[PDB]
Amino acid sequence: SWEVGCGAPVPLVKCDENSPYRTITGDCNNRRSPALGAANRALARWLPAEYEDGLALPFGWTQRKTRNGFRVPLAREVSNKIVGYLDEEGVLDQNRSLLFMQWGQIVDHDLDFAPETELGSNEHSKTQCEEYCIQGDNCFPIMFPKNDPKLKTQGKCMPFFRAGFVCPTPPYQSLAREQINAVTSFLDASLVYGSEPSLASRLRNLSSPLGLMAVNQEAWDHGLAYLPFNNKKPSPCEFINTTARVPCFLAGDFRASEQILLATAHTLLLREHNRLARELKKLNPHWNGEKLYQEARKILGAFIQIITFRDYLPIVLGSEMQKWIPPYQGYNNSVDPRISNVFTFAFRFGHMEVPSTVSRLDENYQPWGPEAELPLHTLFFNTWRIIKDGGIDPLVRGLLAKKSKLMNQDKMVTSELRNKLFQPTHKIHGFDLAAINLQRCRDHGMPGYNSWRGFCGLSQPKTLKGLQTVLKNKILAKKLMDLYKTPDNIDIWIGGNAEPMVERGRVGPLLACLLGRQFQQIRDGDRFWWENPGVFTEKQRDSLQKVSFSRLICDNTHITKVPLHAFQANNYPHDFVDCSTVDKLDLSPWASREN
Ligand code: HEM
Ligand SMILES: *[C@@H]1O[C@H](CO)[C@@H](O[C@@H]2O[C@H](CO)[C@@H](O[C@H]3O[C@H](CO)[C@@H](O)[C@H](O)[C@@H]3O)[C@H](O)[C@H]2NC(C)=O)[C@H](O)[C@H]1NC(C)=O
Ligand SMILES: *[C@@H]1O[C@H](CO)[C@@H](O[C@@H]2O[C@H](CO)[C@@H](O[C@H]3O[C@H](CO)[C@@H](O)[C@H](O)[C@@H]3O)[C@H](O)[C@H]2NC(C)=O)[C@H](O)[C@H]1NC(C)=O
Ligand SMILES: *[C@@H]1O[C@H](CO)[C@@H](O[C@@H]2O[C@H](CO)[C@@H](O)[C@H](O)[C@H]2NC(C)=O)[C@H](O)[C@H]1NC(C)=O
Ligand SMILES: *[C@@H]1O[C@H](CO)[C@@H](O[C@@H]2O[C@H](CO)[C@@H](O)[C@H](O)[C@H]2NC(C)=O)[C@H](O)[C@H]1NC(C)=O
Ligand SMILES: N=NC(=O)c1ccncc1
Ligand SMILES: [Ca+2]
Repeated sequence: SWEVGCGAPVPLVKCDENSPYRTITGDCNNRRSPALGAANRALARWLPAEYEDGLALPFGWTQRKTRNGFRVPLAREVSNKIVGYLDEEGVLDQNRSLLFMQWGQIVDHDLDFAPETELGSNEHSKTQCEEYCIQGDNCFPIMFPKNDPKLKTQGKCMPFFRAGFVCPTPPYQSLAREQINAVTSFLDASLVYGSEPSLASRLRNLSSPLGLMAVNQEAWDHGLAYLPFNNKKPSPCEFINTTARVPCFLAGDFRASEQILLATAHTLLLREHNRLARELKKLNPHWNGEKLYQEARKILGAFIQIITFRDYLPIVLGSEMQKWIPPYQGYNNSVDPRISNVFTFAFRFGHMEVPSTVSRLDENYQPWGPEAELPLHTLFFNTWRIIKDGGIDPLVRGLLAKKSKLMNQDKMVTSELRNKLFQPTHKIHGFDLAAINLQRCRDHGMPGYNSWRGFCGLSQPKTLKGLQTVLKNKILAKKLMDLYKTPDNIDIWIGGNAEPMVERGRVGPLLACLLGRQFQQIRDGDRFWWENPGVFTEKQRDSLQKVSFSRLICDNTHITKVPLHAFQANNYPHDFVDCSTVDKLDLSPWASREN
């Protein structure tokens, strides 16, 4: 115990220390310990991993081996019995726009990514797993329980591959298994710019010396830009409609095209960067290209952090916000800014907020066309609807005018995700996000629910009666007990999300604690936190608290009526105001004079 050694995946760089800009890999943020918070390093472990063989074999891997005496139940069985429901009526969040959910997915994607293992392009293991479901090495399939309707239709399992791990990737040995975070821990807009110098460069337009991001050349959205198309074939975006042949978008983060709405938001940010850059060029004619890139980049980062901490978190945590995130006192170099392995599962509460359908609205916020409301599942890796069916304006209005889904103990995840999820790799619209989340909890060797309740100083129920009290639900507590036999065994993903919500928030006591700590840490340990004295100027900071997502919309679409508070539920037209009634980000404080 104490390694500090093991680390084949660098890639290492030299630190400048007087550079006023963040590296792209996240390196050099912390001067004493320069790799803290960098992309491609192990996720942090707040608690010792809990694997079946104590090292890397996940629970449920070996049939004959129990966990605390009992067999862990199949991911899908838990999915079938606890997580799914049929009635979408009455399910929407009365005070959260659809944007509430989509911002979460953006933030989370800026902070973490544990990609799956490769070791296979020109591979049969990709197929010895999909076709016959043989568990082995990195294939760790999700078996269907008896009486599951996907048996008669899909096969005997859903292919699933274990997450990538530090040092090698290969067979391997030694210490406990640690998963990789392929992105930077700092809230630094890494999802727009990339986390590798390799990708960050491809993304840029180095033809023009104006510091812009490369835009699409085959198509436009009323003279406005779109993200470039990705080079790679086979592309999944052209697969869902072999006819329209539209590839996925190339963006800072690889998951950008996962669903039409996420792609949309990515477009807004790409656009704000370029707009920000042509404006800086206008007041500092003399600045060079990189100067424009970095400074534009720097602003957008500050923007993502403000919206997130000022607008978003307080309605996620509710009354529990001040208790985990006291006000900012300044940079603290003794804080571990690394994303913990558990945070990547607690932040998945967002999955219970995804509604079953997506809408496009017209200028008066009316159904745009005859097939205006689409089932969420026709939108996974759907790029052609944007390019070939209206642009993003119709979708952005839907973001502002529709509601998020409200987590609900009797109605957790929509069937659009629990039964019809499309994986970029396989061919069917038949995966189960819920089962995958659970299978991945085990892949990552996460401690049980009660381990996490103790961590947060919350009571730990040992009995049915005990758990009814904490969940405030007899039916749920029961279902759960029958499957897991002991609360010690409840997987944290479902454990945390089953708890009733906190006052004015959207997650419970356990999740609030986990989320709260993480964010406190990425703020306090981020040398480039926007409020950190010296990072920006007093006059610059003053201009930055006037940013709002509403404005972002005005400056980058042709939408003219927007809500003043985009995250709460807004009705058209009473709640919407004209874009000219809205605080603009004044860039005058970024002007630079010679003598
Ligand atoms: C329609 C919207 C969404 C889709 C289709 C979707 C789908 C997925 C899929 C397929 C995974 C990978 C699961 C695995 O292999 O472990 C994933 C991961 C994840 N989702 Fe989403 N998701 C959506 C929305 C959201 C939202 C709103 C949030 C949070 C507010 C969220 C948080 C996460 C997080 C934190 C992960 C783990 C990231 C990592 O690997 O580090 N997701 N999602
Ligand atoms: C729907 O959600 C809204 C936000 O979740 C909620 O209103 C929010 O309540 C907060 C309480 O802190 C208010 O914040 C500001 O309140 C005073 C003025 O009363 C200001 O001087 C302070 O700056 C303080 O930050 C807001 O009025 C509001 N949040 C925002 C900015 O939108 C609604 O009440 C919810 N709807 C219902 C009826 O449940
Ligand atoms: C695959 O992508 C196709 C488009 O890329 C899509 O079809 C398109 O959408 C409809 C067909 O249902 C047509 O749109 C409208 O065209 C005129 C108005 O401009 C109307 O007269 C038509 O009635 C229709 O409403 C497009 O012409 C059509 N585009 C093409 C080239 O076919 C397919 O539906 C997609 N298929 C799948 C499986 O999603
Ligand atoms: C990189 O930047 C250059 C220069 O701004 C872009 O060239 C412009 O392209 C737009 C859109 O096609 C046209 O209005 C002009 O023909 C060009 N203007 C200038 C200033 O030359 C180029 O399209 C960008 N390339 C990428 C991949 O984004
Ligand atoms: C920076 O963060 C550290 C660690 O998070 C804080 O250190 C605490 O110091 C107190 C003494 O005041 C000790 O009792 C604790 O052991 C430390 N807490 C923890 C959880 O590590 C410290 O509060 C911060 N530094 C400053 C001065 O702001
Ligand atoms: N269907 N898969 C994805 O690529 C993905 C999309 C969003 N978040 C994580 C993974
Ligand atoms: Ca980041």
